[PDB]
Amino acid sequence: GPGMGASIDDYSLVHKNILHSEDLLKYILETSAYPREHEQLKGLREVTEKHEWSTALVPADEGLFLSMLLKLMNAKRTIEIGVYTGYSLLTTALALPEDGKITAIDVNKSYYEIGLPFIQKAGVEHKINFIESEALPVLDQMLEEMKEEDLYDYAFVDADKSNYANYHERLVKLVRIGGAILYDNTLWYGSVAYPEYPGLHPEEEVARLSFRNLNTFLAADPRVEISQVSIGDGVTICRRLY
Amino acid sequence: GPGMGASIDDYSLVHKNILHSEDLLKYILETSAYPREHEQLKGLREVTEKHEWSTALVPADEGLFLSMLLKLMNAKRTIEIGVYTGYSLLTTALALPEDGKITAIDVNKSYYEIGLPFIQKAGVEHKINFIESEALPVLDQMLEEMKEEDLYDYAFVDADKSNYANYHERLVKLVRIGGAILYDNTLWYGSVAYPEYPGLHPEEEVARLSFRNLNTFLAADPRVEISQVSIGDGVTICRRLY
Ligand SMILES: Nc1ncnc2c1ncn2[C@@H]1O[C@H](CSCC[C@H](N)C(=O)O)[C@@H](O)[C@H]1O
Ligand SMILES: Nc1ncnc2c1ncn2[C@@H]1O[C@H](CSCC[C@H](N)C(=O)O)[C@@H](O)[C@H]1O
Ligand SMILES: [Mg+2]
Ligand SMILES: [Mg+2]
Repeated sequence: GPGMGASIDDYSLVHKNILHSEDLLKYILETSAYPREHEQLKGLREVTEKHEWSTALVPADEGLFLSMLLKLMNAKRTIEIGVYTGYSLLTTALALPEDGKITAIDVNKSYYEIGLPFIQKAGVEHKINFIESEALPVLDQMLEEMKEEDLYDYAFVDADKSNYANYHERLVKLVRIGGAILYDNTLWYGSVAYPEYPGLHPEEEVARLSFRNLNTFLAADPRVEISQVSIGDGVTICRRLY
Repeated sequence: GPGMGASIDDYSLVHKNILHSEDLLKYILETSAYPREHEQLKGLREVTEKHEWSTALVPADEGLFLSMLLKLMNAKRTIEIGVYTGYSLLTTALALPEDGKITAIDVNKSYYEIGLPFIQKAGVEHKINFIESEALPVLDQMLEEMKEEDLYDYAFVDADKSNYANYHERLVKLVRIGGAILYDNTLWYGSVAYPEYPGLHPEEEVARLSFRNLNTFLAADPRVEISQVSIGDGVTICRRLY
């Protein structure tokens, strides 16, 4: 994957869309996303499109959806898990107020440095505390020091696909009651729709099975309300009830 | 359409899906929507599926998305434009707090009375002020009588598909700053993706062109931020800026 393991040349699902045609996706992006995309998000996206792991990039229509959610819920303190070149992170930082704060976590700071010049030109780096680490230890350590008054409003989870369930057990305690936890890529290119799905790299199959298990679990987890949204590669929004 | 004019026999787009496969939509509904769908929403949906205008029903995964937005933005006073049998209306009434208030508007009260037993059994009918009328005169009268402190938090727009642009001009004044206006069906069965589209009957084609114009207009409208979401048949979330 992006952070470790096999390279992109052996993956299979890279170019698969969940929408019914390339034309429909292109219509959405050209009509409703690109005209509303910040100049620095455009720049970060265009440089990322040339990178070997560009398939991992959060797309422009999903980005505006994340921004909309952040603004509607008046988020101020957030956590961003799985940064890559920083498209979703820059989206969050642009949406938050001037005194908003983001804890951003990625195992690979070199990816972050691809997009960091655009984050800086947007004038929002001051909102970001970037931590280079596997996410799980950071979440474990936040749990030990987290005060109820410091709980996050919003968490975007987009790191090791096979580890979402472990992230969830920490995050339901790190976001406030009424706060949002978003799991990215929960339809896994549409491959979750079937018990079996041939032609996958072993890492893709691990992630596919993980999402099928996670989707079933979140739908029955009494601690949250959920909405799985067929935007991008699928995004499951969770809202903490207690 | 459901409110006036052509019968469903004319309509050419009813069996289209914006997602790549029926199996993926079925997966979303069975895994993430139906287990979280209120029993009275299920009953209302199942009786509506047998109705002649079933194609116009808001789907269950979109419903949970509306509920999620309502709760995340802490909405308390809303307006529902285009009720039909009441699926999105019952969704809203269940999502709002006990003292939440909905102004619901539809030209056909007989559709509303199909869903009314389920709304009553859900115990949330007290939140709903139903007005049998075309929407525009009601909205215009609201603008005459509205005060700054009675602005709506949220509007769901799902009525005459050829007239959304006229609704928008009232609703950008009726919803509070920071409030949400949602336009339903903005991808119109995917048919907006092409300038010309074959074999539609006049009403479907008028609506298709209305949505192409609307999508372009909303993307350029400085009064709002937008996010067009590929859920259901397309939902465009607008957030009032000034
Ligand atoms: N165990 C782990 N802990 C933290 N980050 C991890 C991780 N395993 C993989 N990652 C990181 O997760 C990222 C997934 S791609 C994230 C995409 C990004 N959200 C966007 O907006 O485009 C990669 O950068 C990868 O380095
Ligand atoms: N001019 C108008 N003013 C108010 N309602 C109208 C209208 N023209 C059509 N309608 C109504 O708009 C509805 C569209 S279908 C609405 C679906 C509904 N929101 C759901 O949750 O499933 C129909 O009930 C129709 O009667
Ligand atoms: Mg992702
Ligand atoms: Mg509709």
